[PDB]
Amino acid sequence: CGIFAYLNYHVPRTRREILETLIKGLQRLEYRGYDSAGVGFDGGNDKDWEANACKIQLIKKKGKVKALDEEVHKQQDMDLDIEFDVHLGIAHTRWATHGEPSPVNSHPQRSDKNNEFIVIHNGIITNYKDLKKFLESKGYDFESETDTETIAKLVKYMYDNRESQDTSFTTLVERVIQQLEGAFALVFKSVHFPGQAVGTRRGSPLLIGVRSEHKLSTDHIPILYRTTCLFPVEEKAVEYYFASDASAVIEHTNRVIFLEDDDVAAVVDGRLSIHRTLQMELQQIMKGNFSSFMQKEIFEQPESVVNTMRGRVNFDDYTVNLGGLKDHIKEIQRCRRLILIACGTSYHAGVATRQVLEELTELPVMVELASDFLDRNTPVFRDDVCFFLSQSGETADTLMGLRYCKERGALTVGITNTVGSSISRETDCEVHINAGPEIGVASTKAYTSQFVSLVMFALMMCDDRISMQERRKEIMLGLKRLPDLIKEVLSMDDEIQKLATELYHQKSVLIMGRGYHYATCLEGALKIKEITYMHSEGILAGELKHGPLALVDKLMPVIMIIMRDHTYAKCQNALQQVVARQGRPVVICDKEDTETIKNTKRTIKVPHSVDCLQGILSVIPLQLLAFHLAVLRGYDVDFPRNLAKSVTVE
Amino acid sequence: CGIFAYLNYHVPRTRREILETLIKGLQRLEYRGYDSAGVGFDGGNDKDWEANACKIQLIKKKGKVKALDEEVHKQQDMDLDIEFDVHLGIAHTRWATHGEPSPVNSHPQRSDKNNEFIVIHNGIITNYKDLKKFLESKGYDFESETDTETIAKLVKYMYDNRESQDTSFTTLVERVIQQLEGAFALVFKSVHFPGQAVGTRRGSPLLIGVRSEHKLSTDHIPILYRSTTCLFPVEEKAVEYYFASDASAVIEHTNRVIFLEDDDVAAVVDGRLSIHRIHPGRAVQTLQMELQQIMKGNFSSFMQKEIFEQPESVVNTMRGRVNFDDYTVNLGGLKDHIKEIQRCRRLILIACGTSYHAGVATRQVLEELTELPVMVELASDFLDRNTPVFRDDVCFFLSQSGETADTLMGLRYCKERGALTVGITNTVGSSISRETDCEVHINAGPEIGVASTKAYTSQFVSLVMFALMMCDDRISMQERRKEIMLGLKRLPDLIKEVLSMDDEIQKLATELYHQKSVLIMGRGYHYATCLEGALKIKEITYMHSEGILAGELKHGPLALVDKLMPVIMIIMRDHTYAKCQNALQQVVARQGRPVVICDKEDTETIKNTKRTIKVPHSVDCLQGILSVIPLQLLAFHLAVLRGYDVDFPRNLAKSVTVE
Ligand SMILES: O=C[C@H](O)[C@@H](O)[C@H](O)[C@H](O)COP(=O)(O)O
Ligand SMILES: O=C[C@H](O)[C@@H](O)[C@H](O)[C@H](O)COP(=O)(O)O
Ligand SMILES: N[C@@H](CCC(=O)O)C(=O)O
Repeated sequence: CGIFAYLNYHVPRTRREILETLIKGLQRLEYRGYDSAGVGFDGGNDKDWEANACKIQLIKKKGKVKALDEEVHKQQDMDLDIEFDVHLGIAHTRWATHGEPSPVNSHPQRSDKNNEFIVIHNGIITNYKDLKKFLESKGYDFESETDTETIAKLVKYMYDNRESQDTSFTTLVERVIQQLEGAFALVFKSVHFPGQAVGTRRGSPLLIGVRSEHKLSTDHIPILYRTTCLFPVEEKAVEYYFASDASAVIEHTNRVIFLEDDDVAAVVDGRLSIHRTLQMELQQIMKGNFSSFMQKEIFEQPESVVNTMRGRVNFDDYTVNLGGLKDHIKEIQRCRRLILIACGTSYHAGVATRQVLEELTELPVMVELASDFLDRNTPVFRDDVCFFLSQSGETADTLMGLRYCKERGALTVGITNTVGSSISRETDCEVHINAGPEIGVASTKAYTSQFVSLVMFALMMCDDRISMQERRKEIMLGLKRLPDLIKEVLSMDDEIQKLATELYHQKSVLIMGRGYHYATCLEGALKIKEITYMHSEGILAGELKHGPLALVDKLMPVIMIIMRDHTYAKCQNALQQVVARQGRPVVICDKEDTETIKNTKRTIKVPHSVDCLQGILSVIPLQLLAFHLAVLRGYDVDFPRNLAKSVTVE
Repeated sequence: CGIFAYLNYHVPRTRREILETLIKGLQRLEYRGYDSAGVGFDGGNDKDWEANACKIQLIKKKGKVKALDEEVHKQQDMDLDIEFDVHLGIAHTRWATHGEPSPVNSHPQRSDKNNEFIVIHNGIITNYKDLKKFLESKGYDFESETDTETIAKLVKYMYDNRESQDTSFTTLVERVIQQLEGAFALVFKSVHFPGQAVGTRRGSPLLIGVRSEHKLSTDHIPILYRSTTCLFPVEEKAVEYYFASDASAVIEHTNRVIFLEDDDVAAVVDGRLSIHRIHPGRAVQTLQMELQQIMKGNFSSFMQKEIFEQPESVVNTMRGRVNFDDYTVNLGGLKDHIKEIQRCRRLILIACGTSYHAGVATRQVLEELTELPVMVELASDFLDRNTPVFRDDVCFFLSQSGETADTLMGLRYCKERGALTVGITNTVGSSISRETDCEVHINAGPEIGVASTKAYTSQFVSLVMFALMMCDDRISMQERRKEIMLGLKRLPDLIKEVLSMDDEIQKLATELYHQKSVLIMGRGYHYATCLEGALKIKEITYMHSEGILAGELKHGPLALVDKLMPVIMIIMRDHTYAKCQNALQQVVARQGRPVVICDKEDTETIKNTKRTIKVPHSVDCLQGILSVIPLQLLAFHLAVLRGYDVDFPRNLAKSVTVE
């Protein structure tokens, strides 16, 4: 889901400049939800913009944002030339996880057939059914099945029973949130409060951008309780940008005000009051010269790996320092167990580093899927160190596992790629993988950056063990050489594309690996599932003989991973078993693995690295393969079907 | 792959009776798989059996045992009526490793063209290359491409180079095994030791059955190192011995067996059984196994039998352990260790395949009732990572066979680090049941089918019973324990209720008959049900079935759902019900039309879902047993519809080395 609104106060914008700003704001947020979209602006065709704020127009349509961009245009009733000196427009892209992604279920919702109050909502109201029966008995009719409509039909109920003729828009919103349960990030608009916007949040992101050629009256808005507002000093020119993400606002200004839970922001008379510089460059959210975000993010891994280690890894003296842990590493080493909790590819990053964490810490290491971790009420203890891997820092199950472990007194550590996220804030300490914004739905650099981050932690946990000095040096030299080796893998892009032309027509593919490459075959199978829609499955190589090997014949595509580590011989037995079953597999192996290369037709030869880093090099070909397969099948790699990025609700 | 030898000592048997006994023995060993079989016995047609001892006859053939039985009676020079007061016959089914299947590569392997020594072998001699070069340099010509022939040629080399004319058959074999490297189970026969047998093993099962109408000298054979120290009938000579690599070949003649251990050399000399080794001893123990337990009966396949007899195998697993009169649990196998176990700080379950799924299926209740960390590891990955293990860990090893290599090596790994080891096995005398500090035999009866059906559900019940032991002193858990135990009391009848829906499963099998993939989705107690169901359909049906954790759909796998991909969802009445419904709304929202396995009374889902398999409600931590059975049957029926032999093992090892 995504939220974006544009409030231009005494900065004249025509109706086309606003609609093109609402759509352009949703395009920056489309990667969070692309099942439907909508916009809410002022209607009417009066040359005097003042006589139009009493008419709200809603243009909602099913599909991505490009389906709404064309629905907004070529309309016969909306004159796009009216100049508005003061105007508020709200927009929203929706991730329809339930029901149909129809225009009636898309946002902004409405409170009646005349649009007196329209709201855009990100989250879930855990008591909308009770609010739907109370509002229906008073005389309100419902049109949609979404839980957002109960917020629109309720802000009007507080307006129809107010005590004074001029109850501020904040008071109406404050009474609403008091009746809403669960999480929500809202942005209201009403004809009765022209140009006024109200932004409240609870368990969901919501910031407010500001731009103005004049000086701002302060840089610390004081929270109020039922010399106070943020506004231009001498003049009135100001532009606000409500949004649930920082990408929809960086293009216009890098000055935002990250709200907090229960903070009811409100723009009145062009002044921002709360009741109760961004460190990002636009180039980071631009595809550049690549045709897709995913392809850029795969080919930027040489850089993102370097950024993850910047200011943390010194190769002249072989020292590792994660500043985020400087005030806890001592207490972390007196703990007795590591628990890694995450979902999806973040969980695979844990599987990919579990062995080296066990090796260098000598502690038990338990890697848990967040959803199952919660279902079982897993035992947690005060001397447990619990890591929570989340590219977004907002994943529902991972965040709930965090609060679960905090309640039991465990030491909590956040491995995130989003500063200010829930997981990064609520953990005792934090490590920011610093991989840059990830716009593609599939995690590519986030995986390898989480990988490297956990290896760097492992290197801190053994920096006082004489017997492990050489092992640490081996690994750090591998990290020094890792960016260049990633480039070597990317230079085989064309070779991967050719092998993809031999598989795009297949329905299934088994990816097999063990040891350090169990995670590789799991993550590779998830990528091929997510963007290619082929039935790809990861199979632990050691488990073939126990049943799954029966599925292999000359028709079943197979990809195997055979690297030069301590499992090489065992991986050769699995390969011999596959061949005996008439399998003709593609083997990802080391360049110097002459034996494997001679006896196998299709081989992807990757350069050798340290055994505990090879997983980074062996997964990249499967990222590229998934990409090429998706292209061959006519799919879009930046907008896979049936889901979006970051699972923040239930 | 299968060994069987029958030694009748002063128990008269005709040649026909001996050969019928050997053939019958191999028939109990076919269920594993094989490519060739053979027998070795005394030739010659002299009416006096004493003179026929210097003529060993061999009949080996590539094919099934039935073809061998036809070749036995199809011998024009052989008289089947000669009566032998003393005779040793050996038989073998082969699973070719070194050398292609053929008569020459079949066992018994001989030491020369006159059959002075013959040997049947299960396993692989790793150093068969070096040994072959040595014996060839001494003047021994080989005729087969098997590693086994080196054993036959080597024992003759020891005989030819013996120091005294009366060196014992044992001493020769001792010198042979001292040069062998690898795994083996061996039975020797020779004209120079008429009527004598020598059996030895290293890393491969070998047992000895005994029968006599006369009292035996002992039930504990003492080991002899290099009249009161061997096993024999006391007042008379008559006795029968049965060497075998699987008790299934012995149980119809006797239930008194001796399980040999690595490097034991058991010898029968003058009808007396001794056990040599370069007060320790081997016990004569009684097996509770019955011939009926390894027969199909009225069922058309072992897979069908073992699925439909699960009401009975569940009861056997609980027999003598769960008291439904005062609701108590007692696992006698743990009596001398339960106190140390409760002072430990972590449970680790280590297994492969379906045994591993049994750990996943009971992890939550073990966590709930023990309140200890519970870690469930795949044995192969457990070894690759060198997982940290400590002296206060309790490590469980789940293995129907008790011989799985990675699980066994995980056991030895954990023993080296001082952990308390517990075996959950279905095979008396197996490696894991022995080497563990204690065990809990699951008592499900033998599993003859290729896939694990009753073994899974009996392991499931066994770990629940252990969980109930670990909390029998907690006041706050008395209610929960009673609930679980009333569920176990009602479980056999609920399994029958599920088996009565077999017709509903067949209908689903015809709907998936033509399908290439199917996603099986579940969470919580039914995560394991997904993994186990998907493995069964992979193993038995050969279609791409995959178990997906329902909570992980939104993180990528949901992209496979459309109007074409078959989906099976498991939704039960437990604390994860609302979350399972949400996963169902996500699947449907993406044009998915899934089959839902749910509770009988879940009226909401039954109306909103077209096809639903409606299983009866049980305790939440027991539902996995009921909801997996429809998936067992589904795999079975799909296979039948597609013309597959469900009792045929398609999983073959690496190719045969031809050299
Ligand atoms: O390709 C991976 C997907 O993007 C998805 O599997 C993702 O990894 C999880 O949803 C966890 O995301 P977070 O790291 O933000 O928690
Ligand atoms: O369908 C299950 C198969 O029979 C297989 O998965 C089995 O579970 C193990 O591979 C063998 O291990 P154990 O003999 O130790 O159980
Ligand atoms: N390795 C021996 C015996 C194999 C077996 O049957 O266990 C052979 O190939 O003949």
